[PDB]
Amino acid sequence: MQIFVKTLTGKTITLEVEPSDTIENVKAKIQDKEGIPPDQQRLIFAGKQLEDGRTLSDYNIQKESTLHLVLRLR
Amino acid sequence: MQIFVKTLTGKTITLEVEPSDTIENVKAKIQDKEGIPPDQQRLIFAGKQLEDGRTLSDYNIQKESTLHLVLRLR
Amino acid sequence: NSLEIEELARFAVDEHNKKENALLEFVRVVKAKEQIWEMDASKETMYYLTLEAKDGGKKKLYEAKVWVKMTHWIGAMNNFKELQEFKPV
Amino acid sequence: ENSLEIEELARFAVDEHNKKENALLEFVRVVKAKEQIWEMDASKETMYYLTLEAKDGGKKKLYEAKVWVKMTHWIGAMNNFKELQEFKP
Repeated sequence: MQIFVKTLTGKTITLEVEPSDTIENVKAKIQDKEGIPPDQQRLIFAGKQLEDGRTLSDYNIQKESTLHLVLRLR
Repeated sequence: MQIFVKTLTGKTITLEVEPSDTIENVKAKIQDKEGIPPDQQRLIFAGKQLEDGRTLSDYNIQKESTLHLVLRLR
Repeated sequence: NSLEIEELARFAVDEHNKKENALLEFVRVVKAKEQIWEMDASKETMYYLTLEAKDGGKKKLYEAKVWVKMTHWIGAMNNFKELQEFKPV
Repeated sequence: ENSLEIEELARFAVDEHNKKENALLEFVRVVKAKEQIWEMDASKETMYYLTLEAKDGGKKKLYEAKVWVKMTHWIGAMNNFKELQEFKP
């Protein structure tokens, strides 16, 4: 399926993923498409911080869902 | 000199640069330190979008000044 | 609400005036249309505001487009708004 | 930085704490406020340290919460990001 990842400003990218994919894999897609390192990506969904270990289905991230991305500069 | 780069959320890094240096070189420093490609970096100062061709002194970015960084997701 | 749209229109006028060193005097909001994106938490909004503003001193009609993204998660809230385009009728 | 904006930041802190720990705190009032502000030209970073009274079991108790609020505005847009940084008795 296709999901959205948006920043706080409303700039949007789209990644084709499967519910089996991991947040680490999503951040790898974001690195491949846009070039932002995964260690800088703090992903947000459903009023929760997303952990690199859990899957999209764990968070009930169905088709056409949108995640948010905040840069950390860690 | 030392300058600050913050995101819209308040995450902060510090870079050592010279007023002769260009915004392209600063964005390259951000790439080296934090890993964000310069093509994704939209740097803000004095309420202006910074052009990669001009220098820090052109925009009156004095020592210890603070810039803000917004992701572009090209 | 009409207050939040009034404030978004004053936002548009102020930011455009700062964008061109113009001095447009906000009068009122005549018509407002918006496109809204909703989700469990964030609410994305593109406002298509038709406002009245004074250019030389006499009222003129301008259409402003403001992008407003409110993102909040547990413990926090972000409110980003951005003037994306400003143009008269 | 005024008592209305502090009231709203305190209600933000109490509500977000309630959602973060599934607590049910009844906001009473803000007793003391301390703040740290950076006011760079066209930006305002603020860490609010508010000690407010709220009743957890029905009787008032005293909690200090610190909420981070960053107001970033540039020529075309403005961001208002706020984040509950700590809630503690």
